[PDB]
Formats: sequence, C-alpha cells, structure tokens
Amino acid sequence: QANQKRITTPYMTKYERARVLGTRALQIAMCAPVMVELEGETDPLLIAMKELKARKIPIIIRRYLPDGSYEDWGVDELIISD
Amino acid sequence: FERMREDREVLRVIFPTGDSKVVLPCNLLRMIWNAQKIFHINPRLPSDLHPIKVVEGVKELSKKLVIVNGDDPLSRQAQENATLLFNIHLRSTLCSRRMA
Amino acid sequence: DDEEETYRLWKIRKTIMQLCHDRGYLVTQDELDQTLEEFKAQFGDKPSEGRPRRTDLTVLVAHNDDPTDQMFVFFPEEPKVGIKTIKVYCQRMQEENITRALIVVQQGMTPSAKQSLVDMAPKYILEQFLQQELLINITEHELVPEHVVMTKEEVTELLARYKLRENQLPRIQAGDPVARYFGIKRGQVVKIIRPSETAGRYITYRLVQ
Repeated sequence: QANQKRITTPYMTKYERARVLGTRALQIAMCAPVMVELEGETDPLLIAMKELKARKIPIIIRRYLPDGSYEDWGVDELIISD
Repeated sequence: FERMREDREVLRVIFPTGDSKVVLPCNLLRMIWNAQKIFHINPRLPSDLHPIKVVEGVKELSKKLVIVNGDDPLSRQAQENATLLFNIHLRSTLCSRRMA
Repeated sequence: DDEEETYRLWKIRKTIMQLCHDRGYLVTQDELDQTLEEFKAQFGDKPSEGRPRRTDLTVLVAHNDDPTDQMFVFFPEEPKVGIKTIKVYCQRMQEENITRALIVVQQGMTPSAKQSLVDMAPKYILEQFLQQELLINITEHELVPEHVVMTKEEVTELLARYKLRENQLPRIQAGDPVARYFGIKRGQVVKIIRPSETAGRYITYRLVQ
C-alpha cells in the first residue's frame, strides 16, 4: 500500500491504545530503554502512559485492511483522544 | 435559508410522523449553553458575531466532519448521505438568525 | 363479474406501464396515468363478450437508450398457460425479431412451460408474471425502498472504491419480487437508497443470485 495515501482514520483507536500501552509496558518491564523522563515512575504502566502523553513511543501499528493490504501508522502520527 | 428549506423537505420525507426526537453525536444546545457560560455572554447586549462568519464557519465545519474519506463522487455521495441528518441539525441550530 | 374484470385489466396495464417505465423503456405520460374511463373508452368494458379481449392488451415498448431494444407484454386468455402458447409467442418474437417478452398469466403456468422459459434464455429473455401479483405496484409501498439497477461501469467503480469482490456484497435472490419487477439477472448489482433515522440517507448495494 502507498503510504502517501492512507485511508484509515488519523486517530488512535481504544484497542490500539490498549495494546500499545501493554506491549510498551512489557518492554519497559524487560529493562528496555526509556525515551522520556522518569521523575517518580517505576511501574511500567505509568511509564508507558507518560510516554504516550509525551508522544515518544517507538512503535508502528500495522492496520490490516480487508482486501489484504496494510497501512503502517506510527504512534507519533496518530492523534490521541483519551 | 433556501438550503434549510430543502433540508426541511428532506426531513419531511425522512420523518413522515411528527417525531422530531432524534439520536445524534453532539448536543448543540448544551455546547451553545456551555459557550454562553464559558465566555460570559450577555443575552441583552448586541453581538459582535457577523452572520457571514456563521455561514462560512458552518460550511467549513461540515467539510471537516468526514465519515467517508475520498474525493471521488461515490465517496462524496456517501459522505453527504452519512453526515446528512447531522448537517441538517447543525445548519438548523447554528443558523445565522438563531445565533443573532 | 364484468366491471371487476375491466377494473383488474386497467390496474394491471397501469402497473405494467409503471414497470416498463422503471426498466427504462419509452412510455408516454398519457398512458402512464390513464384513468379507468380513458381505458374503457380506448378498449371497452365488455371482457366477457370479448370487447376488449386480452389479446388486444398486448404492449410493445422501446428502450430510452436503444430504440431497437424493444420488449413485449402478452396477456394469454387461458388461465393455465401451456407450452403451445409459449411456442406461439416465441415464434411471434422471432417473426418480429424481438428478444425480450412478458407473459401475464391468470391462474398460473405449467412446469414444461417454465422450463421452456429457462432453455431459450440466451436467445429470448422472456419472463412470467401472475395477474394477482401485478394488480399492485410493490415499489410504491412504504417498506420497499428505491431500487436502482447499476451499470457495469458503476459496478466497476464501486468495487474499485471499496476494494472488494462481487461475492462480498450482500445478495438478493433473482426470484425476488423487486428483482423480477426490475428484470435483473445474475451478476447484476442493484443500488438501494433507503431513509435512515441515524444518518438520513443510506445507500446499499446488493448482488443478484
């Protein structure tokens, strides 16, 4: 699929947000590098959540289409609503 | 006004019964009330809102609500039919006269 | 006994005119809304005697896009139509180099005649209708939305837009009353426009099977 013309919604779905926080929390729990500041954050959930609010999560969401194609949308390109 | 008269007949054909109660995403009457309280609007003083800004603003907003993405006539027709009932309730609530 | 027969014949003719007009055939406005009095003056009120006879009610219309693409509508006198009558109409069509025809039976149709309607399909696309189901135009009903037969170009654009195959769209039986009314066969797509209390207007597309 041509990345110049992505027809999916520009907002991040509640499910995409759930899986992003979950996988990123797992990564942080496995001693992965952190992108943002950690003033008083240790619980991987709170760290992944602050990273989402900061928009500094290094994950790409591969939205599969029914036809078989896919669109790779990065966490920085999507608009967080909640 | 003519566009609202056409929409009026479109609603008459959609709702043959006199039941104006409809389910829609955003409540305009509450948003308007909230704006009245957020900006301390005085209903007794004259307004500084130009009615042309009201018309142009509603048209630009109607273009920003995109249920279907595509410039082709098939997508524009689907978009125009999906946001139809909302665009009608919007043009009828955000009317230049009512806002004045 | 007699005034009802002429009333039925008039109502059937009006429905047939509306049907042909909906299929895209050239139909004049006068005959489209013909009062019962106009019909009695043009055809009669004495079907028991034979004036008018069901053979007189035969209609012949031509398509708006193609003048040579004509269509027949026959009204047999026998309640139960047999294969011989179909052979008569088929030969009639061969003589008049016409390909599409309608048989409005009274009581019904024999099995052999229906099979005869299926074997000569590539040569003569002729359909059957019961007068009992033609006394009312189903498209004017409130439950029946506005159907529109799409063209191969419109279907190609539809499938290319949503990026789907024909077997993925919803289906509609070829024997459906609306499918028979618009005279659609397998492979065609019908566009339905219905009112919606959530969006106002909803356009769906059904594939015939």
